[PDB]
Amino acid sequence: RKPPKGMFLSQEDVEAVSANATAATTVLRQLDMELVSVKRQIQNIKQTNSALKEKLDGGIEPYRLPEVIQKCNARWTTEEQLLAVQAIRKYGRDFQAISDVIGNKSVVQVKNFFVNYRRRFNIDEVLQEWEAE
Amino acid sequence: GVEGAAFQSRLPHDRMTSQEAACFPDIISGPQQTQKVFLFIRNRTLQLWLDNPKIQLTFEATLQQLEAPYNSDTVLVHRVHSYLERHGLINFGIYKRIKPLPTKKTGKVIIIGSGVSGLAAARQLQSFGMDVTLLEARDRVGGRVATFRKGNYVADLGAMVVTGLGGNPMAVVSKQVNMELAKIKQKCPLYEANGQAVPKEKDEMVEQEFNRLLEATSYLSHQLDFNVLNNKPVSLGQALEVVIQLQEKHVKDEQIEHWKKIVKTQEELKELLNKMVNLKEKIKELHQQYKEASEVKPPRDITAEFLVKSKHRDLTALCKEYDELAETQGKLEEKLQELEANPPSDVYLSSRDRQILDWHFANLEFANATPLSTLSLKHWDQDDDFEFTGSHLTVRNGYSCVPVALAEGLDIKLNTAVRQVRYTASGCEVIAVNTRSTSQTFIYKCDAVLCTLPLGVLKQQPPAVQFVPPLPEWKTSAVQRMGFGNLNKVVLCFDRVFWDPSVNLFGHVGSTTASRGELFLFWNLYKAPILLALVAGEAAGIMENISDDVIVGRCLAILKGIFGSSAVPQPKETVVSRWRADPWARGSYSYVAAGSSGNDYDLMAQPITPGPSIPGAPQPIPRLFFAGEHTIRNYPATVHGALLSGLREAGRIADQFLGAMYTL
Amino acid sequence: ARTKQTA
Ligand SMILES: Cc1cc2c(cc1C)N(C[C@H](O)[C@H](O)[C@H](O)COP(=O)(O)OP(=O)(O)OC[C@H]1O[C@@H](n3cnc4c(N)ncnc43)[C@H](O)[C@@H]1O)c1[nH]c(=O)[nH]c(=O)c1N2
Ligand SMILES: [Cl-]
Ligand SMILES: [Cl-]
Repeated sequence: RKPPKGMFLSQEDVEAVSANATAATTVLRQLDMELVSVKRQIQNIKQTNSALKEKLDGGIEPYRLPEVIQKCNARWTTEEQLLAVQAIRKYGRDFQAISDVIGNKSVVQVKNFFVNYRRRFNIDEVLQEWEAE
Repeated sequence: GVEGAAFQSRLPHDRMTSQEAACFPDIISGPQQTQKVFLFIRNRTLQLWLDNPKIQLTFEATLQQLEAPYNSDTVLVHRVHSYLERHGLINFGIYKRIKPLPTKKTGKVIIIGSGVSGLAAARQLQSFGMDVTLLEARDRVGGRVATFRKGNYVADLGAMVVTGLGGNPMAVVSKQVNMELAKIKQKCPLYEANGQAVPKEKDEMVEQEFNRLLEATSYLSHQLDFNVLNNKPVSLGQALEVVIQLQEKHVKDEQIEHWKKIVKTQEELKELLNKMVNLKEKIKELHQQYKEASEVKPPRDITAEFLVKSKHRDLTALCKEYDELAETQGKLEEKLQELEANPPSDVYLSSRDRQILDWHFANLEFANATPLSTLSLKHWDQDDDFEFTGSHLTVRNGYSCVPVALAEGLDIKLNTAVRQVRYTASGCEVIAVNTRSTSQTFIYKCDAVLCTLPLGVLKQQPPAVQFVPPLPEWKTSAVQRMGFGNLNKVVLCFDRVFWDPSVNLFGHVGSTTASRGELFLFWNLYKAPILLALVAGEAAGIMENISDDVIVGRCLAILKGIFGSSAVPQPKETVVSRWRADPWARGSYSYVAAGSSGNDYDLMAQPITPGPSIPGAPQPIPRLFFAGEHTIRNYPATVHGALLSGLREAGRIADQFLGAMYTL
Repeated sequence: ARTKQTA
């Protein structure tokens, strides 16, 4: 019902190798060629990747900053509120980013700000400005 | 017990055969109970004969050994007994006759050839009361059973192995004739051209592949129906090539997809590195911007402070992104190191692998006495299911003891080459000449002729033996279609043993495919120090043109490379067979050629019935009969096969000319 | 008829 294990014999392939007197040799050749054109394609990309790796020498170590490392404070200073308004203008609803910019405010505190100061700080109007970009 | 008797006679113990059905139509069409009574009687009679084949088993002596109720129906026993006797299932070969032969004979039969098939038929016919004379062209009997005898040296140039005793009629013969049968040790080491052994690992790897390749051709035949190509029957050789080519294709296909997985991944790397390089630039530029914003010293307005803080955050985010991409870079980088370290197989078979495989092909070419490109793909192994059980043996005292023993008491005209066979409604006449002086002519008149000429001879063009009237197309076409192979032997006689004595056979691996069968196997099987070399496949036919000296030279070279140059002495005696050139053989034995089938063997077996002499005269009796290895589909190309064909024709001839009493 | 030297 089936070929022996590891052995491969399909109807389609058999017909191909016996289409003509040289069919077999032609099939094997067209594969020997495909193998060569792929090996040269490998070394080509290997050399292209080697150059790209050399460009990433040092990584991003000279561009790394020390962490903020500070405790979260419940009180809002005028300075902090003003930072938020600008953060809302630049990030919209990315509470995480906004909180990172302010430094000493959690994610929830930011969400609360959006509601607690919605009118006074024209938050709705500031939000539509971000949408225009 | 009785079941072993049926098995030893190639009969189903619990069922009636077609042959039995024909002679006992009353019983087979009757109730199951009666059929069982027949089967027991048959099996028991067989058992009695098999238990002691040195003496004739008479009907009287049979009824004696049977108990009730079986021994009640005397006619049924008598019928079964005669049936077995007539078909040579009992009382065949060389046995002590209890009833001396009646001096008065009935009918006259001329048998062409005194090989095993002819000899077996003669004994039977003589035993039935017929006048029998055999005509042999050679100066000896046995035909293809040819034993070389010089001093203590004994070596078979023809048939040599008894292929299992289980169900083999030769087992009976071996108890009737002193045959020093010796088991063949299966162990066969191989030696490459350079003379160095093949390690157990390879030997097994290639052998397993060999069997796997054959099984593959079977699949290719039965399941894919690849049996005709360009309006030509596909040969086993063609099939093997295609299978091998396809295995080379798979190796190349796996290679391609492996290197394609590498590029795909390497292209994932290309894209990732391009991202990383651009992100590193983004990060560099942003870092500068932060530093510039960081310059503006405190205290500052809120926008300046926002600028610092925002750029700080944006940079942190981008630095996180780069770290995740660098995380992915390390994963792909090692994934590529794993694939590059895991290549698939480089080749399907190396040059050495191919040479060893060619030895297995040569071995198969030896078995079938023909190049694999001539064997029918669909039928080359048609007789497989009939192989005997037990270990293969050799005739240590030379196989010729068999024909010589069978010749005892027979009228054999040696050096008598049959030239013409004339057969008509009233009888036959065979024209033969003296091989020593061809002008001296002989005429033999008879009621029937049993032709046992080898297939090679029947194929001869222009013909060596003329039939008048010519054989009909159905017969000649079979003759043309059937394959008649070739295989030769080189007998090397020495004064001392320089080989491993516990090793019956060892092989030599040829350098090229073309020469695979050239002295590819050596036999060590006799009392005296003798080495027998085989020449199979395409080599057999080509080497017949090469002289003995050159052949022996090549043999010595091979053996030297294996046992050391200063260990192989010059042979004291040498013989080389040339079966194809032999005018009385013209080959070794038949093979199932592409375009042929097991049915041609049946056609070869059919007798010929001449037309009437007088127009409007009743249908004549068959006059021309055929026996011989090439006329038995289940056991062709063997001694047992020949033997059985002879017994078959003797029964048919006797039934025809002496009448059958057991049919009524 | 395959290989021969077997059982
Ligand atoms: C090298 C080799 C190796 C093997 C084998 C053969 C050979 C040649 N075989 C096959 C076996 O030898 C063969 O099947 C039988 O011996 C032949 O039986 P026949 O009676 O059919 O033909 P066979 O050819 O023996 O008889 C025909 C007779 O007709 C005679 N004849 C030819 N022309 C004539 C003419 N014009 N007039 C009168 N007579 C004529 C011939 O001389 C011959 O005597 C074998 N078997 C086996 O069981 N196991 C084995 O090991 C082998 N291996
Ligand atoms: Cl010979
Ligand atoms: Cl017919």
